[PDB]
Amino acid sequence: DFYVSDGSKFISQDFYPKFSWESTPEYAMFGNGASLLTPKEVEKIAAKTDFICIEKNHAYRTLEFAEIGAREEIKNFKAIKPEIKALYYFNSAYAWPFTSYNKNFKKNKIDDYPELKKFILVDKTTGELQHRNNTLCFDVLNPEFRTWWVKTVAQGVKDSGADGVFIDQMHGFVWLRSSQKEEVEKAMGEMMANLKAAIGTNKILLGNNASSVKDVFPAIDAAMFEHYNNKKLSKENLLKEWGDMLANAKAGKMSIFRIGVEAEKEEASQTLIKGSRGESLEELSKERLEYYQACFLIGAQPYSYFQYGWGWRLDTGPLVDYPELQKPLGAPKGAYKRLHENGWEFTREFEHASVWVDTEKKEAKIEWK
Repeated sequence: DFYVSDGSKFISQDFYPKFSWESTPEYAMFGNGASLLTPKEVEKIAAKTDFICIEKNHAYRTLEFAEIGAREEIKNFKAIKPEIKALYYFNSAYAWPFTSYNKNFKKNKIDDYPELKKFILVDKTTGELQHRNNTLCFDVLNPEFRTWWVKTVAQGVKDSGADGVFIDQMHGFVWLRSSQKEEVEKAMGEMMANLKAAIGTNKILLGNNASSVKDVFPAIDAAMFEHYNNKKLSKENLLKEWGDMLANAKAGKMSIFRIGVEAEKEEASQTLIKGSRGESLEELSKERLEYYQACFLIGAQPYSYFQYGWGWRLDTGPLVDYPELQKPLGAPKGAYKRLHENGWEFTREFEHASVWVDTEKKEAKIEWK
């Protein structure tokens, strides 16, 4: 059903990804800086999802540039599953130097490209470029950067053949110029609208954490809830996000409800390193799947999708067998119910499942029919 949880109907556009309530709708987003996906790995992802996104550095160590890695996976996935949608990635804020477009944003090259260096925020006290681990910061207030950036994102979508682009970061480093908050907010909304215009009319623009970003919302076809800290996972914020998923639905937009269990900062993953940390995170994702699956299902709308794992890499979720995500679900039988008044237990029913979740005590049961 295209029915929204308030009885209104969803009106998809022709260029949206495939959607069905047959099992839990899934979005996969991943990269491996080391290499491209093997034959069998493309098959595993493709049988899991009709809607995927290639990450910021994919295969750039072996194909030189991340948009080439993207291009390889668009080709590979479209070959086996023609109806799949594959999104490119680009950050509006951090000048990650993994594409050809951003290759000069490093300490060794940037002084050789003064025209690109003027796009970056400078520390006023030292006169040095601001950075985070030597990754530089775009300045959305600079109109010349915004023009470059839109043209640059369009280039990467066109070269990779992707069906759209995931745009990461909405904040424009407002904390570095908080007196100019309203200007930054407006400038980022203007960037995103100009990008939507420059992109082909069949391209999906996904704004990360943009569902409530007032100036960016009108530009995007899709938004992600990234759940990157415990505040985003709080019982109060989840309640709000189910409301935001409804509003996204009513506006004709797609929602990605993303959970990575590394954001829990659980105690089991305390002082662990390398593969031992990955083993613990995998085992936590398995133990937590029913809870987080239930959290998505309480707010799920048409053209909303679930992404699960413990990171952003090929090896942190996309290749993991979560059999509950393959169980028959069916169309929701209306909107979730708040069990109580003031309590944090919520239920909802689907054709082939019953869902209960307690977002205070962090418990769930999905009864499969």
